[PDB]
Amino acid sequence: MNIFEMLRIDEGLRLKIYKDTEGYYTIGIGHLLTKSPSLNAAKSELDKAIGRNTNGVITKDEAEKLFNQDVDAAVRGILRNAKMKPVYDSMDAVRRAAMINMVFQMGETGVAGFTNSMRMMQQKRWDEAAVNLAKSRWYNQTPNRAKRVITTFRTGTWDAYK
Ligand SMILES: [Cl-]
Ligand SMILES: [Cl-]
Repeated sequence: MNIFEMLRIDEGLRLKIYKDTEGYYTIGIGHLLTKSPSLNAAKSELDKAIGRNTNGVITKDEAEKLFNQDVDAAVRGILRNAKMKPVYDSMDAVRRAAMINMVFQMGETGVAGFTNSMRMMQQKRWDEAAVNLAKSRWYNQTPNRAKRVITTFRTGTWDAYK
């Protein structure tokens, strides 16, 4: 188990434009194309990203290509953020993957609202952090996923995913 497999489980793979759980245009393995309601806008973002005239459908290799880029951008976003980096540096490999997961899904911004939990994490107060993390719209909207992530942080093992 690694970050790639873990995210591929949480997000799934779709080769045709689809609406995420917030209703946004997405494709592949969790790649958000646009928060806009326009499907054309989406198709356009799509073409821009793939580098071709897709007509809303991509191949598996293209999806994987988006996915690598996206995971990479997530880490770097972490490394770049002054409040996150130190939290992330303080943790073990598994727990880092759990933070990447959250940044992938919600963006640096989204993840930046978990200030309190993150302090707890820094101090390695696992169970408390887990409960704090659960008092969130995040958990209330995508509970099974949130749960897997949370356990992961609580436990430091890949059990929730095996
Ligand atoms: Cl892109
Ligand atoms: Cl879920």
